[PDB]
Amino acid sequence: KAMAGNFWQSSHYLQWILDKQDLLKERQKDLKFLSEEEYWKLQIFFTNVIQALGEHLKLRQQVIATATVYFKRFYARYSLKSIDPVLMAPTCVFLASKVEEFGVVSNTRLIAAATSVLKTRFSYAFPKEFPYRMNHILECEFYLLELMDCCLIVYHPYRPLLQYVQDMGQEDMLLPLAWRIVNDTYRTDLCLLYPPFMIALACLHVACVVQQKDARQWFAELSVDMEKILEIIRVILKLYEQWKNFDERKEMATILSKMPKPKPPP
Amino acid sequence: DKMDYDFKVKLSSERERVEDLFEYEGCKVGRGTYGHVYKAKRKDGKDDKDYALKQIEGTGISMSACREIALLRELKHPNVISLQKVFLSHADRKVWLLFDYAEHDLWHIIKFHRASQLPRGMVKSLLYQILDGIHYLHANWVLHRDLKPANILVMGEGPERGRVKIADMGTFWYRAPELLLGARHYTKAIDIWAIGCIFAELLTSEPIFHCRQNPYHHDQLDRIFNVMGFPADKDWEDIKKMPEHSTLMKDFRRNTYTNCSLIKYMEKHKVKPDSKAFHLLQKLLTMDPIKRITSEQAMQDPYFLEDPLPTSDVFAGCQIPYPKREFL
Ligand SMILES: Cc1ccc(-n2nc(C(C)(C)C)cc2NC(=O)NCCCNC(=O)OC(C)(C)C)cc1
Repeated sequence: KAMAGNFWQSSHYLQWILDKQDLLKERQKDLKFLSEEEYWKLQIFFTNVIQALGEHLKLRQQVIATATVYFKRFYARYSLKSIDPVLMAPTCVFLASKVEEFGVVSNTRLIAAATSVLKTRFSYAFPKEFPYRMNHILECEFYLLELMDCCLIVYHPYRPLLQYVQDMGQEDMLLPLAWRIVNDTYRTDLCLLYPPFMIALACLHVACVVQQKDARQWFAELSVDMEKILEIIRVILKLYEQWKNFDERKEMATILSKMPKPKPPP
Repeated sequence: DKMDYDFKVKLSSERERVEDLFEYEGCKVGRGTYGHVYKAKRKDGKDDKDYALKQIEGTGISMSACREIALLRELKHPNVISLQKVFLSHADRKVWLLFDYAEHDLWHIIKFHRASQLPRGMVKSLLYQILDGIHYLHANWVLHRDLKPANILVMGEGPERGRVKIADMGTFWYRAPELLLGARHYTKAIDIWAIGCIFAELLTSEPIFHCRQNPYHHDQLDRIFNVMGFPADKDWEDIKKMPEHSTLMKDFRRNTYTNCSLIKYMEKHKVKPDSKAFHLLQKLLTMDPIKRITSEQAMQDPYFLEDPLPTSDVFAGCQIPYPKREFL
């Protein structure tokens, strides 16, 4: 509820809506080791790892999106070798849980959460036990907070989505599905490249097309650059084709192997 | 560590450290729960500006560290305190925050007058900015929760000569009655009650609800009623819904505060009851929380159209008689 309408004067909007061409440039670093395809599969894999860590710890979906945004922002400008993404994932949850005022997840509870989820949900990718202790999380947190320039508050599409479907008067038909599509958008770069309401519109368009509901006139009546919305629809429609062909469980151990490794000291 | 060494030495090299950038030792200006605050100029040339440099109490990114950072990183209004920069110190894990140095506050000003009345153009300006800042915070659904003179900073000499700056540092004199009757939830109206107490404090130089020291606080209530009078059912209908209501009915008798009211109080302190200033104060100091005006509505009060108009500079371009903050 705090800062709820400050988007256009936000740190989110003024510093963390990145240009795509700048984003893919600093990505060429890891593209020498991983291909373009492999890199986006990685992104899905960790979107799903942060999800399970949220679920396991009992946390609202808003806290998971924030966490997921902190993970993107870090590796948006830094290489996958810099800090281990297995360390960086729970660290983002740990920080998000603080920023989103649900509380500090305890030393024991956070580390059991990491240990259990990789052991349970992702056994195929990780045959050795989760290695990091709490001192690690605490260290990585500082590096994460410095990298974000202390930009902690994060806007997500779920609020504008809701407001929109209530304005339509078909909340029951569309909200369950539209909300899911929005979750699925975190498998992509979209949260770094578009304001949340745009992603909200985009998803909401798909929902209506998947549910055969005509909402042309409602959409026509909005004062938004519909060209930009079509960009996001394009990407949503594709991620689902990405989903179909991607066989996460069979492939990811090989892909995690290809990641550029950290260099320990001299 | 299994964390990249080049990445670690680059960021370490490039990282700014508070003690390299700022000269601050010996110049402590405040203790408190939430940290130690130092008055800090820069070592390296390019500044005449002092800065409030605050070492947060404790290690790591605590819930209090995280919150303070989260919010002030977003907030921009000329009457909220401004966060210039955060310093994370990897060695000891202490978090430092920089804030532009406000020479004075309303605790020190009122006290200074209380050692010898508080000029009226200044009084009306002080309130107006306090309102403009709090309206901004309320607009963004951000409640202060503990307003009082110690937390109204006022900038000294410089490009912001005499401009109120709302702050939070770390008594029950500025608390609304519902909080004292155990309201389990902070609200916008609770802030406006606190602004009411300050205004009255400014006009008279005494705290309106001055008092010696669970959520229920008896003696503090006795004072409100000694000043304000006991609320009629009609004045505050849902007083009965307050959790410590029957206890109120146990310890107090309406008749005790018969024939005593805010007009009779302010009359005693030479504030005229048919003044715009009083008529506003009254609307801030309303007992039923949902019958107080909002910050926006108070800014639109004709008190601020009455001569003299409030000035951006609280000090009216005058010489400042208040002393600079002592070290410790
Ligand atoms: C844990 C926590 C503590 C304080 C705050 N907070 N909140 C606010 C609002 C309500 C005005 C938005 C402001 C803060 N924090 C601060 O203002 N910190 C500044 C410290 C400046 N100290 C300072 O200027 O020193 C003297 C005593 C000379 C005046 C938030 C969270």
